[PDB]
Amino acid sequence: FRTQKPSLNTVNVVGSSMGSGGVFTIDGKIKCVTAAHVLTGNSARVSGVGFNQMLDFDVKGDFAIADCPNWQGVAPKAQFCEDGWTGRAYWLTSSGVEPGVIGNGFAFCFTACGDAGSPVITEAGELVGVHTGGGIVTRPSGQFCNVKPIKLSELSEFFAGPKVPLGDVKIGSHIIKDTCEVPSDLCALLAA
Repeated sequence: FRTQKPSLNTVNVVGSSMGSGGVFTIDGKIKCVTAAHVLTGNSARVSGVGFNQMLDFDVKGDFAIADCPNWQGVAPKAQFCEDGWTGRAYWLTSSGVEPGVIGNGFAFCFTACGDAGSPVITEAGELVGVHTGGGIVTRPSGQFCNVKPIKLSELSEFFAGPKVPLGDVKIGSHIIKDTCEVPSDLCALLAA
């Protein structure tokens, strides 16, 4: 459940501890987002492809955002996702992009969520928050939702493809197996 390569806008973030982050163009400005607890006060060394620099961050709860105008790399356009948004989401971790879903008052990732500071973005490219603390997603307001197990039938709601028997596919403990029929794309993802 992880791409081979991290996205080009994924960064390492090192302050008082070890984290990662992401770079986006938000209201016309290039910003870096990460987890506030990894900073040395509000400062960290941020590094990625073609970039290595100290940044100072605006902190709200465990959410942190910095202007980074010297960033010359990939900085996809993003706005914060709409309040109440639910759907498929993506964790941008230092070792690759990992799928999951955001539902009402919870998140679920198919794998571990990366370092603290991993951006969580929606299927339309909007920023949900960053992974902190298996774990929590902290939104730009500093409020959070916990990563929780999910019923297999609920997870199905986020996937397409005709219903197929789940058959012998093994599913981890963070999926509550309450059905044995699932949309084909979810079956295929789980079996990969």
